[PDB]
Amino acid sequence: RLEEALELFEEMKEKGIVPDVVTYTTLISGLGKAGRLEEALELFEEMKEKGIVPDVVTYTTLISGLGKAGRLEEALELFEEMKEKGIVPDVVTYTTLISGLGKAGRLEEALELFEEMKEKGIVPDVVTYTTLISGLGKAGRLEEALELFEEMKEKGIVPDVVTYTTLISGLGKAGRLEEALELFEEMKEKGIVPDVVTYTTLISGLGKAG
Repeated sequence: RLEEALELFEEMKEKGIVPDVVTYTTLISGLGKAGRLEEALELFEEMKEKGIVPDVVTYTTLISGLGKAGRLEEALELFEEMKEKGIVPDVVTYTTLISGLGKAGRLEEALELFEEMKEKGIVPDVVTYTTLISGLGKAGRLEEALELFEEMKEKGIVPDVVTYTTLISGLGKAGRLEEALELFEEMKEKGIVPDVVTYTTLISGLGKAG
């Protein structure tokens, strides 16, 4: 029903009536959910133009959309602008930003955001942990990924196949076959299905030993 809502919004505009901030919030939110990001960006810029101040929901919506879009620099601009204007981000914003950062191999910036969100008492997702551990793993930083794995384990967050695959592959590469094996059995305990990579790494490591 977003077409009708927009139609009514423009018709409202035409009769020389100034919309409430709630209207902009609702429209931006709806267009955001609808995956119509560009229009929401238009509405946002219009909203900024009339001197109207946007709510947290608008910011989180736009940042999420840009994050999915891969336009990380803009999402960062919006994040900073959001912080300066005294708005407190929620878990979702940090999650999307760290996801994108990890994807772009900007690992230490993602670490900064993880620590910063840890400071403000935000609780990370399994997604955040897996993103960070995978990214750290691809970067050859196995020890930090191990620290993070233990930390993740302690807080009762359950890892998935990707984290195990990454850690096992890295351990195998490091020649720590026994550890990789207990990780293999531990991943067997929780019933996750291993990847061909894990099997080939393990078989190769075993092959070198005997």
